[PDB]
Amino acid sequence: RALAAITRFGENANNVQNRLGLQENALAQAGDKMARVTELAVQSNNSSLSPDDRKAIASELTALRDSMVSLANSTDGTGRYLFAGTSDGNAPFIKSNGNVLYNGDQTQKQVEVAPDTFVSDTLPGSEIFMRIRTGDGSVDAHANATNTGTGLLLDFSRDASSGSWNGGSYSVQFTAADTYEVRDSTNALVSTGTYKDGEDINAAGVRMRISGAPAVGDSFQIGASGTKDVFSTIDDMVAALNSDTQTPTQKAAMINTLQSSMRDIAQASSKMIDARASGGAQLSVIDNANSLLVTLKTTLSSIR
Repeated sequence: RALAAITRFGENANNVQNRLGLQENALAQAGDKMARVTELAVQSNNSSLSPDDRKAIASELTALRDSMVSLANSTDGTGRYLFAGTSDGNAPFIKSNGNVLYNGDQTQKQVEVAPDTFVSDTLPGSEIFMRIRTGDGSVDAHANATNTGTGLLLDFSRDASSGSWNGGSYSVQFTAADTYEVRDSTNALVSTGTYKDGEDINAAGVRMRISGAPAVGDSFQIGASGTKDVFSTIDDMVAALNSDTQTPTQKAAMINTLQSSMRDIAQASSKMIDARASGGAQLSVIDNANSLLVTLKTTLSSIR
């Protein structure tokens, strides 16, 4: 009846080991797909491309989003889902009204591979594909959707220039061609200043940089980064590339949208890379287990 326990520990160890190896490969391939998304997006800014060419790129991006879903729905060949957390009974990523939703859970199983010896199972898919910070990872900013001018959001960050950031959201709004106001989340007046094309705008511990010609009333929001799933980000690029771009206004809006999506993809690339690297020591410990060494624990290590 000790055979029963050894078998159970053995099978547990083999299962987690297989899953962890499949996770590592899946994160590598997600890396590659993200790198391909990044290249397609850079190319889509190219001013020589036609609307039709932009559409073909959008079509490739759609295919990449679809293959990222299949990857997110990888199985471990006992037929259990890799990225569902502990609810590894049904497909964790589902298409629903154009969004990809996560049906798995938030728990990374602690697999007991020997008495009081635990190995961390695969990450919940929420931690890989869904909970990806936006912007630069702590602040996010966008050109407002209703903007009528040609103001391009070039970059942004926390910045010690204007002092210290309180985590709050702000709005940079043009009141003349060469004048703007910054307002806080209650619409109170924080600062005003003179607009210079490509010069930093510093208020309340954050900075953004704008080029082109914002129209009167055009605004730019900035605030703490939230999270956005990888599928939505690819999706937004696809919808941006399908946009009409006949006027300077429409071109700026698409560029602003592409460029924001690209910042988010960079965050998505980093997550995959950072996630993969966070798992390597657990795989190395298992692989090198014999090099690193009579109880249940030692009898198990002597077989594997």
